[PDB]
Amino acid sequence: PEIFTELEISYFLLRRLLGKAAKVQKLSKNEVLMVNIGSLSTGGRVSAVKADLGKIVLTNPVCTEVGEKIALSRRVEKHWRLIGWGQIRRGVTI
Amino acid sequence: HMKKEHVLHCQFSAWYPFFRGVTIKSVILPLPQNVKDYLLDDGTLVVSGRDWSTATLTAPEFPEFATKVQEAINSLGGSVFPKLNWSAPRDAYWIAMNSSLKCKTLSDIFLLFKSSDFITRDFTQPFIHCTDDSPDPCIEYELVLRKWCELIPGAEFRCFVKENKLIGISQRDYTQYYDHISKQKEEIRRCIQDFFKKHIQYKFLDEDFVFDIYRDSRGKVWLIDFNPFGEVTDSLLFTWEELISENNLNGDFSEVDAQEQDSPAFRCTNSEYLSYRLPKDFDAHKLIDFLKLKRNQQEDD
Ligand SMILES: Nc1ncnc2c1ncn2[C@@H]1O[C@H](COP(=O)(O)OP(=O)(O)OP(=O)(O)O)[C@@H](O)[C@H]1O
Ligand SMILES: [Mg+2]
Repeated sequence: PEIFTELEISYFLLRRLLGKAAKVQKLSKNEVLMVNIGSLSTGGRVSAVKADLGKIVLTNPVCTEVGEKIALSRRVEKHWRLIGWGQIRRGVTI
Repeated sequence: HMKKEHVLHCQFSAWYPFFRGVTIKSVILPLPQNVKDYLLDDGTLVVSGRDWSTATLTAPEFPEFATKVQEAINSLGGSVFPKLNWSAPRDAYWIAMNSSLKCKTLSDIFLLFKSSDFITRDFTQPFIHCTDDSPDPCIEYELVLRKWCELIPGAEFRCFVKENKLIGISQRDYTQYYDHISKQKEEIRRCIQDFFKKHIQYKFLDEDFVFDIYRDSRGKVWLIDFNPFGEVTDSLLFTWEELISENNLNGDFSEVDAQEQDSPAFRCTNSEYLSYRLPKDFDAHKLIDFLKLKRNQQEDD
Protein backbone atom coordinates (compact mmCIF):
# COMPACT_ATOMS: atom_id res chain seq x y z
CA PRO A 1 0.00 0.00 0.00
CA GLU A 2 1.30 3.43 -1.03
CA ILE A 3 0.12 7.03 -1.44
CA PHE A 4 -1.17 7.77 -4.95
CA THR A 5 -1.72 11.12 -6.66
CA GLU A 6 -3.11 9.69 -9.91
CA LEU A 7 -5.03 6.48 -10.61
CA GLU A 8 -5.46 4.38 -13.74
CA ILE A 9 -8.79 2.59 -13.32
CA SER A 10 -11.28 0.40 -15.14
CA TYR A 11 -14.72 1.94 -14.62
CA PHE A 12 -18.31 0.81 -15.15
CA LEU A 13 -21.06 3.43 -15.28
CA LEU A 14 -24.72 2.87 -14.52
CA ARG A 15 -27.33 3.34 -17.23
CA ARG A 16 -29.36 5.84 -15.19
CA LEU A 17 -29.29 7.39 -11.74
CA LEU A 18 -30.73 5.69 -8.66
CA GLY A 19 -34.02 6.49 -6.95
CA LYS A 20 -37.81 7.56 -14.81
CA ALA A 21 -34.52 8.76 -13.34
CA ALA A 22 -32.11 10.64 -15.59
CA LYS A 23 -29.38 8.84 -17.51
CA VAL A 24 -25.68 8.99 -16.64
CA GLN A 25 -23.46 11.03 -18.94
CA LYS A 26 -20.12 9.70 -20.12
CA LEU A 27 -16.89 10.73 -18.43
CA SER A 28 -15.48 14.04 -19.67
CA LYS A 29 -12.01 15.46 -19.08
CA ASN A 30 -11.61 18.08 -16.32
CA GLU A 31 -14.79 17.09 -14.47
CA VAL A 32 -14.26 16.35 -10.78
CA LEU A 33 -15.84 13.18 -9.42
CA MET A 34 -16.20 12.05 -5.82
CA VAL A 35 -14.15 8.90 -5.22
CA ASN A 36 -14.97 6.59 -2.30
CA ILE A 37 -11.95 4.37 -1.58
CA GLY A 38 -12.41 2.04 1.38
CA SER A 39 -13.08 4.23 4.42
CA LEU A 40 -12.21 7.63 2.92
CA SER A 41 -13.28 9.92 0.09
CA THR A 42 -11.42 12.19 -2.31
CA GLY A 43 -11.92 14.10 -5.52
CA GLY A 44 -10.88 12.86 -8.94
CA ARG A 45 -10.34 15.10 -11.96
CA VAL A 46 -10.84 13.13 -15.17
CA SER A 47 -7.75 13.44 -17.38
CA ALA A 48 -8.16 10.55 -19.87
CA VAL A 49 -11.11 8.45 -21.03
CA LYS A 50 -11.46 5.15 -22.89
CA ALA A 51 -14.40 2.78 -23.28
CA ASP A 52 -13.44 0.82 -20.15
CA LEU A 53 -10.32 2.62 -18.85
CA GLY A 54 -9.65 6.06 -17.44
CA LYS A 55 -7.28 8.27 -15.49
CA ILE A 56 -8.25 10.53 -12.58
CA VAL A 57 -5.97 13.13 -10.99
CA LEU A 58 -6.74 13.12 -7.27
CA THR A 59 -7.53 16.43 -5.60
CA ASN A 60 -6.10 14.93 -2.38
CA PRO A 61 -3.70 11.96 -2.33
CA VAL A 62 -4.95 8.89 -0.47
CA CYS A 63 -3.47 5.58 0.70
CA THR A 64 -4.61 2.54 -1.28
CA GLU A 65 -3.22 -0.17 -3.56
CA VAL A 66 -3.57 -1.72 -7.00
CA GLY A 67 -6.69 -3.85 -7.32
CA GLU A 68 -8.80 -2.02 -4.74
CA LYS A 69 -12.29 -1.19 -5.97
CA ILE A 70 -13.61 2.38 -5.80
CA ALA A 71 -16.95 4.18 -6.06
CA LEU A 72 -17.60 7.15 -8.34
CA SER A 73 -20.05 10.02 -7.88
CA ARG A 74 -20.84 13.05 -10.03
CA ARG A 75 -22.20 16.47 -9.10
CA VAL A 76 -25.78 16.31 -10.42
CA GLU A 77 -28.01 19.30 -9.62
CA LYS A 78 -25.80 20.32 -6.68
CA HIS A 79 -25.87 16.83 -5.13
CA TRP A 80 -23.31 14.01 -5.15
CA ARG A 81 -24.95 11.16 -7.08
CA LEU A 82 -23.53 7.69 -7.66
CA ILE A 83 -22.74 6.99 -11.31
CA GLY A 84 -20.69 3.79 -11.13
CA TRP A 85 -17.61 2.09 -9.73
CA GLY A 86 -14.04 1.32 -10.70
CA GLN A 87 -10.95 -0.67 -9.80
CA ILE A 88 -7.36 0.53 -9.56
CA ARG A 89 -5.02 -0.86 -12.24
CA ARG A 90 -2.04 1.52 -12.01
CA GLY A 91 -1.09 4.57 -9.99
CA VAL A 92 1.35 7.45 -9.77
CA THR A 93 2.92 7.42 -6.31
CA ILE A 94 4.80 10.11 -4.40
CA HIS B 1 -41.30 30.65 16.43
CA MET B 2 -38.25 31.54 14.33
CA LYS B 3 -38.87 34.31 11.80
CA LYS B 4 -37.07 35.12 8.57
CA GLU B 5 -35.77 38.34 10.14
CA HIS B 6 -33.75 36.27 12.62
CA VAL B 7 -32.00 34.50 9.74
CA LEU B 8 -31.17 37.84 8.09
CA HIS B 9 -29.52 39.10 11.29
CA CYS B 10 -27.17 36.09 11.33
CA GLN B 11 -25.68 37.01 7.94
CA PHE B 12 -21.99 37.75 8.36
CA SER B 13 -22.15 41.26 6.89
CA ALA B 14 -25.04 42.09 9.24
CA TRP B 15 -23.22 41.62 12.57
CA TYR B 16 -19.52 41.83 11.67
CA PRO B 17 -19.38 45.68 11.74
CA PHE B 18 -20.71 45.68 15.32
CA PHE B 19 -18.45 42.88 16.66
CA ARG B 20 -15.29 43.53 14.64
CA GLY B 21 -13.01 43.86 17.67
CA VAL B 22 -13.97 40.53 19.27
CA THR B 23 -13.78 38.19 16.26
CA ILE B 24 -11.46 37.12 13.44
CA LYS B 25 -10.42 39.72 10.87
CA SER B 26 -12.44 39.16 7.70
CA VAL B 27 -13.11 40.63 4.26
CA ILE B 28 -16.58 40.59 2.68
CA LEU B 29 -16.83 40.55 -1.12
CA PRO B 30 -20.14 40.90 -2.97
CA LEU B 31 -20.76 37.94 -5.25
CA PRO B 32 -20.89 38.93 -8.95
CA GLN B 33 -23.89 37.74 -10.92
CA ASN B 34 -21.89 35.45 -13.21
CA VAL B 35 -19.94 34.03 -10.26
CA LYS B 36 -23.23 33.32 -8.48
CA ASP B 37 -24.51 31.52 -11.59
CA TYR B 38 -21.32 29.44 -11.67
CA LEU B 39 -21.73 28.23 -8.07
CA LEU B 40 -25.38 27.41 -8.87
CA ASP B 41 -24.57 25.21 -11.88
CA ASP B 42 -26.64 22.02 -11.87
CA GLY B 43 -24.08 20.07 -13.92
CA THR B 44 -20.84 18.28 -13.15
CA LEU B 45 -18.07 19.99 -11.20
CA VAL B 46 -15.40 21.91 -13.15
CA VAL B 47 -13.06 24.13 -11.13
CA SER B 48 -12.57 27.69 -12.37
CA GLY B 49 -9.17 29.37 -12.59
CA ARG B 50 -7.15 26.23 -11.88
CA ASP B 51 -3.98 27.71 -13.43
CA TRP B 52 -2.52 6.87 -24.50
CA SER B 53 -4.82 6.34 -27.48
CA THR B 54 -13.72 12.86 -25.87
CA ALA B 55 -15.25 16.02 -24.42
CA THR B 56 -12.97 18.53 -22.68
CA LEU B 57 -14.86 20.64 -20.15
CA THR B 58 -13.76 24.14 -19.20
CA ALA B 59 -15.10 26.25 -16.36
CA PRO B 60 -15.98 29.95 -16.70
CA GLU B 61 -13.16 32.38 -15.98
CA PHE B 62 -13.57 35.48 -13.78
CA PRO B 63 -10.36 37.51 -14.19
CA GLU B 64 -11.59 40.67 -12.47
CA PHE B 65 -13.02 38.75 -9.50
CA ALA B 66 -10.02 36.42 -9.14
CA THR B 67 -7.63 39.34 -8.67
CA LYS B 68 -10.14 40.96 -6.30
CA VAL B 69 -10.25 37.80 -4.19
CA GLN B 70 -6.47 37.43 -4.38
CA GLU B 71 -5.94 40.99 -3.13
CA ALA B 72 -8.19 40.29 -0.14
CA ILE B 73 -6.33 37.04 0.59
CA ASN B 74 -3.00 38.88 0.55
CA SER B 75 -4.36 41.56 2.90
CA LEU B 76 -5.24 38.81 5.41
CA GLY B 77 -1.80 37.16 5.30
CA GLY B 78 -2.08 34.81 2.31
CA SER B 79 -4.37 32.20 3.92
CA VAL B 80 -8.12 32.53 4.48
CA PHE B 81 -11.10 30.59 5.82
CA PRO B 82 -13.99 30.96 3.34
CA LYS B 83 -17.69 31.27 4.13
CA LEU B 84 -20.85 32.47 2.43
CA ASN B 85 -23.61 34.53 4.06
CA TRP B 86 -24.13 32.00 6.87
CA SER B 87 -22.25 28.74 6.34
CA ALA B 88 -18.73 27.38 5.74
CA PRO B 89 -18.09 24.38 3.44
CA ARG B 90 -17.46 22.11 6.42
CA ASP B 91 -18.80 19.06 4.55
CA ALA B 92 -16.37 19.45 1.62
CA TYR B 93 -13.19 18.95 3.68
CA TRP B 94 -12.53 15.55 2.08
CA ILE B 95 -12.08 16.94 -1.43
CA ALA B 96 -9.53 19.66 -0.63
CA MET B 97 -5.78 19.12 -0.59
CA ASN B 98 -4.64 17.75 2.79
CA SER B 99 -8.32 17.70 3.90
CA SER B 100 -7.97 21.35 4.92
CA LEU B 101 -10.33 24.30 4.53
CA LYS B 102 -7.36 26.68 4.27
CA CYS B 103 -7.55 28.48 0.92
CA LYS B 104 -4.80 30.42 -0.85
CA THR B 105 -6.56 31.12 -4.17
CA LEU B 106 -10.08 31.51 -5.52
CA SER B 107 -9.70 28.03 -7.04
CA ASP B 108 -9.42 26.51 -3.56
CA ILE B 109 -12.64 28.29 -2.57
CA PHE B 110 -14.42 27.15 -5.74
CA LEU B 111 -13.51 23.50 -5.19
CA LEU B 112 -14.91 23.63 -1.64
CA PHE B 113 -18.07 25.63 -2.37
CA LYS B 114 -19.20 23.59 -5.38
CA SER B 115 -18.64 20.34 -3.43
CA SER B 116 -20.50 21.47 -0.29
CA ASP B 117 -24.19 21.00 0.52
CA PHE B 118 -24.02 23.57 3.32
CA ILE B 119 -23.15 26.14 0.65
CA THR B 120 -26.00 24.83 -1.51
CA ARG B 121 -28.31 25.28 1.48
CA ASP B 122 -27.27 28.93 1.77
CA PHE B 123 -28.35 29.49 -1.85
CA THR B 124 -31.42 27.27 -2.09
CA GLN B 125 -32.78 26.91 1.48
CA PRO B 126 -31.82 30.05 3.43
CA PHE B 127 -35.16 30.43 5.25
CA ILE B 128 -35.88 26.84 6.27
CA HIS B 129 -37.60 26.07 9.60
CA CYS B 130 -39.01 29.61 9.56
CA THR B 131 -42.56 29.90 10.87
CA ASP B 132 -43.74 33.33 9.65
CA ASP B 133 -45.96 33.93 6.62
CA SER B 134 -43.75 36.76 5.36
CA PRO B 135 -42.43 36.37 1.80
CA ASP B 136 -38.78 35.42 1.43
CA PRO B 137 -36.55 38.53 1.42
CA CYS B 138 -34.03 39.08 -1.35
CA ILE B 139 -30.58 37.80 -0.33
CA GLU B 140 -27.49 39.65 -1.57
CA TYR B 141 -24.94 36.85 -1.50
CA GLU B 142 -21.36 37.60 -0.48
CA LEU B 143 -17.99 35.87 -0.18
CA VAL B 144 -16.56 36.01 3.35
CA LEU B 145 -12.76 35.64 3.53
CA ARG B 146 -11.69 35.12 7.14
CA LYS B 147 -8.03 35.16 8.19
CA TRP B 148 -6.89 31.58 8.74
CA CYS B 149 -6.10 30.69 12.35
CA GLU B 150 -4.48 27.61 13.89
CA LEU B 151 -7.16 26.82 16.45
CA ILE B 152 -6.56 24.52 19.41
CA PRO B 153 -8.84 21.44 19.38
CA GLY B 154 -11.42 21.30 22.14
CA ALA B 155 -11.56 25.05 22.81
CA GLU B 156 -14.80 25.99 21.01
CA PHE B 157 -18.15 26.34 22.75
CA ARG B 158 -21.69 27.11 21.59
CA CYS B 159 -23.70 29.50 23.76
CA PHE B 160 -27.50 29.81 23.79
CA VAL B 161 -29.21 33.08 24.76
CA LYS B 162 -32.94 33.52 25.44
CA GLU B 163 -34.34 37.01 26.10
CA ASN B 164 -30.79 38.40 26.44
CA LYS B 165 -30.08 35.80 29.16
CA LEU B 166 -27.26 33.30 28.65
CA ILE B 167 -29.18 30.11 29.44
CA GLY B 168 -26.58 27.51 28.45
CA ILE B 169 -23.11 26.67 27.14
CA SER B 170 -22.30 23.52 25.16
CA GLN B 171 -19.05 22.05 23.91
CA ARG B 172 -19.08 22.45 20.14
CA ASP B 173 -17.23 19.25 19.15
CA TYR B 174 -19.68 17.29 21.29
CA THR B 175 -18.73 13.90 19.78
CA GLN B 176 -15.08 14.08 20.91
CA TYR B 177 -13.68 13.86 24.44
CA TYR B 178 -11.13 16.39 25.70
CA ASP B 179 -9.52 15.93 29.11
CA HIS B 180 -8.51 19.56 29.69
CA ILE B 181 -12.11 20.78 29.38
CA SER B 182 -13.27 19.16 32.63
CA LYS B 183 -10.16 20.30 34.52
CA GLN B 184 -10.68 23.92 33.39
CA LYS B 185 -14.48 23.67 33.60
CA GLU B 186 -14.95 26.54 36.07
CA GLU B 187 -12.41 28.86 34.44
CA ILE B 188 -14.05 28.42 31.03
CA ARG B 189 -17.49 29.03 32.55
CA ARG B 190 -16.36 32.35 34.05
CA CYS B 191 -14.58 33.62 30.93
CA ILE B 192 -17.62 33.03 28.71
CA GLN B 193 -19.97 34.77 31.16
CA ASP B 194 -17.67 37.81 31.39
CA PHE B 195 -17.29 37.90 27.60
CA PHE B 196 -21.05 37.75 27.02
CA LYS B 197 -21.79 40.37 29.68
CA LYS B 198 -19.21 42.82 28.30
CA HIS B 199 -19.31 42.28 24.53
CA ILE B 200 -22.38 40.27 23.44
CA GLN B 201 -25.32 41.01 25.76
CA TYR B 202 -27.78 43.66 24.51
CA LYS B 203 -25.64 44.24 21.39
CA PHE B 204 -26.95 41.63 18.95
CA LEU B 205 -29.93 42.33 16.69
CA ASP B 206 -32.24 39.90 18.55
CA GLU B 207 -33.10 38.73 22.06
CA ASP B 208 -32.90 34.99 21.33
CA PHE B 209 -29.81 33.87 19.43
CA VAL B 210 -26.86 31.49 19.41
CA PHE B 211 -23.19 32.45 19.23
CA ASP B 212 -20.06 30.29 19.01
CA ILE B 213 -16.81 31.24 20.74
CA TYR B 214 -13.17 30.15 20.78
CA ARG B 215 -10.82 30.37 23.77
CA ASP B 216 -7.21 30.75 22.63
CA SER B 217 -4.00 29.53 24.29
CA ARG B 218 -3.84 32.63 26.53
CA GLY B 219 -7.38 32.27 27.90
CA LYS B 220 -8.91 35.01 25.75
CA VAL B 221 -12.41 34.39 24.37
CA TRP B 222 -13.06 35.21 20.71
CA LEU B 223 -16.35 35.38 18.82
CA ILE B 224 -16.77 33.04 15.84
CA ASP B 225 -20.32 33.35 14.52
CA PHE B 226 -23.96 34.08 15.31
CA ASN B 227 -26.55 31.37 14.68
CA PRO B 228 -30.36 31.51 14.74
CA PHE B 229 -32.16 30.47 17.93
CA GLY B 230 -34.08 27.75 16.14
CA GLU B 231 -34.01 24.26 14.69
CA VAL B 232 -31.59 25.34 11.94
CA THR B 233 -28.87 25.41 14.63
CA ASP B 234 -27.55 22.16 16.09
CA SER B 235 -28.17 22.23 19.84
CA LEU B 236 -25.26 19.77 20.39
CA LEU B 237 -25.36 18.44 23.99
CA PHE B 238 -28.65 20.31 24.53
CA THR B 239 -32.05 19.75 22.96
CA TRP B 240 -34.28 22.53 21.69
CA GLU B 241 -37.22 21.11 23.66
CA GLU B 242 -35.47 22.06 26.91
CA LEU B 243 -33.92 25.27 25.54
CA ILE B 244 -37.30 26.76 24.62
CA SER B 245 -38.81 25.34 27.82
CA GLU B 246 -36.58 27.68 29.89
CA ASN B 247 -36.45 24.99 32.58
CA ASN B 248 -33.77 24.08 35.15
CA LEU B 249 -31.23 23.07 32.52
CA ASN B 250 -28.57 22.41 35.18
CA GLY B 251 -30.38 19.23 36.23
CA ASP B 252 -30.51 17.30 39.49
CA PHE B 253 -27.38 17.92 41.57
CA SER B 254 -26.41 18.21 45.22
CA GLU B 255 -25.26 21.32 47.06
CA VAL B 256 -21.66 20.04 47.10
CA ASP B 257 -21.37 20.07 43.27
CA ALA B 258 -23.67 22.93 42.26
CA GLN B 259 -22.34 26.46 41.84
CA GLU B 260 -24.41 29.65 41.66
CA GLN B 261 -27.74 29.60 39.83
CA ASP B 262 -27.03 32.82 37.92
CA SER B 263 -24.53 30.81 35.88
CA PRO B 264 -25.99 29.00 32.84
CA ALA B 265 -25.84 25.26 32.30
CA PHE B 266 -22.43 24.12 31.05
CA ARG B 267 -22.34 20.70 29.37
CA CYS B 268 -19.24 18.93 28.05
CA THR B 269 -18.59 15.39 26.85
CA ASN B 270 -17.60 12.90 29.55
CA SER B 271 -15.50 9.75 29.34
CA GLU B 272 -16.78 7.35 26.68
CA TYR B 273 -19.91 14.31 9.91
CA LEU B 274 -19.78 10.80 8.47
CA SER B 275 -22.29 11.49 5.67
CA TYR B 276 -20.25 14.52 4.56
CA ARG B 277 -17.87 12.57 2.31
CA LEU B 278 -20.58 10.14 1.12
CA PRO B 279 -22.91 10.81 -1.82
CA LYS B 280 -26.56 11.77 -1.55
CA ASP B 281 -27.35 8.17 -2.52
CA PHE B 282 -24.72 6.96 0.01
CA ASP B 283 -18.78 -0.49 4.11
CA ALA B 284 -17.61 0.18 0.55
CA HIS B 285 -17.51 -3.56 -0.21
CA LYS B 286 -21.29 -3.94 0.02
CA LEU B 287 -21.77 -0.66 -1.88
CA ILE B 288 -19.89 -1.78 -5.00
CA ASP B 289 -21.55 -5.20 -4.80
CA PHE B 290 -24.83 -3.28 -4.79
CA LEU B 291 -23.57 -1.29 -7.79
CA LYS B 292 -22.90 -4.43 -9.84
CA LEU B 293 -26.42 -5.71 -9.13
CA LYS B 294 -28.12 -2.45 -10.12
CA ARG B 295 -26.02 -2.06 -13.27
CA ASN B 296 -27.00 -5.52 -14.51
CA GLN B 297 -30.65 -4.76 -13.74
CA GLN B 298 -30.50 -1.41 -15.55
CA GLU B 299 -29.13 -3.20 -18.62
CA ASP B 300 -32.38 -5.21 -18.56
CA ASP B 301 -34.77 -2.63 -17.00
N1 LIG C 1 -10.65 31.74 10.67
C1 LIG C 1 -10.64 30.41 10.86
N2 LIG C 1 -9.50 29.74 10.60
C2 LIG C 1 -9.47 28.42 10.78
N3 LIG C 1 -10.45 27.62 11.22
C3 LIG C 1 -11.57 28.31 11.47
C4 LIG C 1 -11.74 29.68 11.33
N4 LIG C 1 -13.03 30.04 11.69
C5 LIG C 1 -13.59 28.91 12.03
N5 LIG C 1 -12.77 27.82 11.93
C6 LIG C 1 -13.08 26.43 12.23
O1 LIG C 1 -14.14 26.01 11.39
C7 LIG C 1 -15.32 25.69 12.16
C8 LIG C 1 -16.53 26.25 11.47
O2 LIG C 1 -16.53 27.68 11.66
P1 LIG C 1 -17.87 28.50 11.71
O3 LIG C 1 -18.41 28.58 13.08
O4 LIG C 1 -17.64 29.85 11.02
O5 LIG C 1 -18.81 27.64 10.76
P2 LIG C 1 -20.34 27.67 10.31
O6 LIG C 1 -20.37 27.36 8.81
O7 LIG C 1 -21.02 28.91 10.74
O8 LIG C 1 -20.93 26.40 11.05
P3 LIG C 1 -22.17 26.00 11.97
O9 LIG C 1 -23.05 25.13 11.06
O10 LIG C 1 -21.70 25.30 13.20
O11 LIG C 1 -22.88 27.33 12.24
C9 LIG C 1 -15.06 26.27 13.55
O12 LIG C 1 -15.72 25.51 14.55
C10 LIG C 1 -13.54 26.18 13.67
O13 LIG C 1 -13.12 24.89 14.11
MG1 LIG D 1 -22.48 29.43 12.40
